[PDB]
Amino acid sequence: MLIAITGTPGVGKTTIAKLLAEKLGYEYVNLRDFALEKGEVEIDELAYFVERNVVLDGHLSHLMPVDLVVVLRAHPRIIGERLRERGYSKEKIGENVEAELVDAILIEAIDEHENVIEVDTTNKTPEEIVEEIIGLIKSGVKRRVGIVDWSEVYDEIIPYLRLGG
Amino acid sequence: EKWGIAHIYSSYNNTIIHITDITGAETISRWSGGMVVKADRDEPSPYAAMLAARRAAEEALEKGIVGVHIRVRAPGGSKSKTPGPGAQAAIRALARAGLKIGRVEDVTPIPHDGTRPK
Ligand SMILES: Nc1ncnc2c1ncn2[C@@H]1O[C@H](COP(=O)(O)OP(=O)(O)O)[C@@H](O)[C@H]1O
Ligand SMILES: [Mg+2]
Repeated sequence: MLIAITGTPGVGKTTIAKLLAEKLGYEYVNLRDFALEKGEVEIDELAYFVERNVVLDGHLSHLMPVDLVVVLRAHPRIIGERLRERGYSKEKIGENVEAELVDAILIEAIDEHENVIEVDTTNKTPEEIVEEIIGLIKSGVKRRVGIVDWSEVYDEIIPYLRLGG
Repeated sequence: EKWGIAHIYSSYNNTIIHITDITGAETISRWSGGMVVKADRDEPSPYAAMLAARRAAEEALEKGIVGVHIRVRAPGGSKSKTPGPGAQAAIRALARAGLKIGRVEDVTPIPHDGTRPK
């Protein structure tokens, strides 16, 4: 079983994927490292090279030929706070917060794959989240999408958005 | 001769029209598909986008805005890259409601940091 863990930068892909590999007893693989060590990166090339029981970590993981995609979501304010913590520029932060707001990755994943499970991480510990994913795979559910609408929180993410004229 | 900026976002679930002043600091109007339609399933509809935009435009006109420049966020898939009719429908609804349309710029956000494609 090949599971992609994808979502906006800062959403918790790495945290959740590592914990998931541990709890399911699968192997954890970070996509960046993999791409570098197998030699800008070409997506077709990467897709060949990926192609075990693997939790695959990256925001490009949904463009790879996996068995299941897990799209992690988070309130775009959380994305903003985390990307400020990383030291991203104001514009890069705004761009990513907006990407989360408009479901950019989700839209990509549903376009690429049939089995897409969307998970809202908001106000959850990594443990609660991994157990949620597990309960779903075990259920087993192949597809769940359309479970967050961040337009509903729009006023709260305004300070992070690229609004200046 | 007061001009604003219409920020238009088309998402998987909804459409947002946020009109600000020229600086972007002052909010003139903020409307979503979810504010104008009763049913969750109609929130993504381009008809909902059109009605939301109509309300935003009417508010902006009442507040003295003559025209809007547009900044559009319209994400589309990686395989087929299709934004859908919604963002453009909202723009058209802004025009028909009586706003002049200024510069139109596509700011559709690209999530990045990690691997960087070419
Ligand atoms: N469920 C969670 N609860 C609290 N903090 C989290 C959670 N998931 C991730 N984090 C924190 O958010 C930050 C970004 O997580 P990370 O896994 O690097 O995101 P990504 O891999 O999506 O870029 C990390 O410092 C991590 O400790
Ligand atoms: Mg990570």
